[PDB]
Order: sequence, then C-alpha cells, then structure tokens
Amino acid sequence: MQIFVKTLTGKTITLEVEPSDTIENVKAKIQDKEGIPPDQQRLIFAGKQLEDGRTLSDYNIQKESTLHLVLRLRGG
Amino acid sequence: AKEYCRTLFPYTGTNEDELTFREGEIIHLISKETGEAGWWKGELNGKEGVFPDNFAVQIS
Repeated sequence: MQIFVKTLTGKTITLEVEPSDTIENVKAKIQDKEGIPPDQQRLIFAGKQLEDGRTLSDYNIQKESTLHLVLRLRGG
Repeated sequence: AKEYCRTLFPYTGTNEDELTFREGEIIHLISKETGEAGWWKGELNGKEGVFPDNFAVQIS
C-alpha cells in the first residue's frame, strides 16, 4: 500500500508499508530515502501523533493516505 | 492596529504547546516568524500555538 508523506517545505514522498507495519519501521524507511533521522521525525495523522510502537492499523491508516511530517519544531 | 486570520481547515494540536483550530474560526496573528518554514504563530482561547503550512489567511 502506497502512502504520501507531506512536509512543511511542500515535499511529498511516497512510501510502501502495509497496515500491519509499525510506525517505527515507517520512520526507518523515510530515513533510508530522505536520510532524516527518526529522532527528529514527527508523524501526524488525524490530528494525533503516530506512536513508534503502534501500527498503521491502530490509526486506521489506509492506502493513499497523507501523513504530515513535522521537522524541527522551532515554534510550538 | 489589528491583524487576524481566518481558519480554512481543521487542525488538532498534538502537543500542549500546540494550538487547535476549526473551520469558520478566528486566529489572532502573533508572529509570522516561528523559526520553522510553513509555520506561523497565533493566539486562541487562552492558548498559543502554531499551524502546519499556513492554515490561516490574514483577513485583516
């Protein structure tokens, strides 16, 4: 299942990870392509932050979904 | 004198320092400079926070 990974810069990235997949794994995938570390990666979905120990099925994240990636939170 | 913005889409804060805005709302502009591109700072019902990639349009 393909998924969209938006960014504040306007950069949308595609990733392949089924519902059973874990959020921690997702962050690892993004880090493989974009190089960004999971320690700084922030995944937002449905207004809630994705938990590294949870799975895409926990937040009911289906295919063709959009995940907001927050990087370097200088604001609040 | 007065610089505010209207919320065009719903946004739910994930952190305590984050702000929550619904559609048809009123966000007060605090500082278009938060140190993060695409993120502005505003004030709402006693709480202040930022929104992703501009969820508010300066109406005033």
